[PDB]
Amino acid sequence: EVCSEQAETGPCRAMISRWYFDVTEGKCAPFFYGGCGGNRNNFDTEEYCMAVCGSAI
Amino acid sequence: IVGGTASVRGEWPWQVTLHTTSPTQRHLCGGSIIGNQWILTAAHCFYGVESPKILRVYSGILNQAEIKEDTSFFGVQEIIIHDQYKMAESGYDIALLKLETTVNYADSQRPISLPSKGDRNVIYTDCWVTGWGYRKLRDKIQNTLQKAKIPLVTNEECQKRYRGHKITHKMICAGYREGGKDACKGDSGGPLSCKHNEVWHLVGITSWGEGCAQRERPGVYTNVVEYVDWILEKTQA
Repeated sequence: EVCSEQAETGPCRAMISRWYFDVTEGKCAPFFYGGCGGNRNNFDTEEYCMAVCGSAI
Repeated sequence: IVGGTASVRGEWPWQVTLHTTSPTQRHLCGGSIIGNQWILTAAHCFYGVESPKILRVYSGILNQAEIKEDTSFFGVQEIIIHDQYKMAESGYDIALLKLETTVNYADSQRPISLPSKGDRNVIYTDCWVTGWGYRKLRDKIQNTLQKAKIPLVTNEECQKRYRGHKITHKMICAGYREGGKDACKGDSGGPLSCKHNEVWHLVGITSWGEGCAQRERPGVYTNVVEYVDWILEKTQA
């Protein structure tokens, strides 16, 4: 799904700061995205990630 | 860069380091000086970047440590991305960064020549990939610019290593069959300098690759010679 996929950096070789929802932690966390590919569990900000995957705020 | 060695100061005058200030200052990508106000780099490097205001280009650099609050840099006035770019994997992964001011060529920062479709008997056998990327999948940005000699592999041979993607003619690959040396996370945008006739040619731009230095998994770069017309056009007023 969108909030259950593991953070995948992708084949690209860039250093892009992004966010993904960690199911274990039950909250969003940082991770470096390569720039291309990967999956839907990839957001620009913590708040946006939490807005899509976070719990009842 | 993986399987490489520390570079010496002034060794790769055209290599720059692109920093982002948001959310904080850090190396984002590599890039090559092709004009006194032009940096050729990768389009995917600006994934998410809304404004060039958060960008910083540092020329004449060897150790990331050298960057400080007082350290001079070049601001970016405009990010020019190829109008056909969609996904680095598909190709067209190229971008021009137009600096706000001009660079003063010196032994530590100069322009690297572009390839030409008009060149004769071009056989690159002295290629090098440079950058402050990772030294192994899941690593961290290096302080000292890393270099690594890597052999070009034909498009056909590469097409076979990547049965998942469509290695077009606008791309170029490089790497040893057994791997060991390749570009890694943090080297995107970096140059793929190759010696032609005593002259350095910006052959490719670090784009992607399955993993880092994996055997039978060559690095894929944007084939610059195929975009020279675009560059000249975009560099023109």
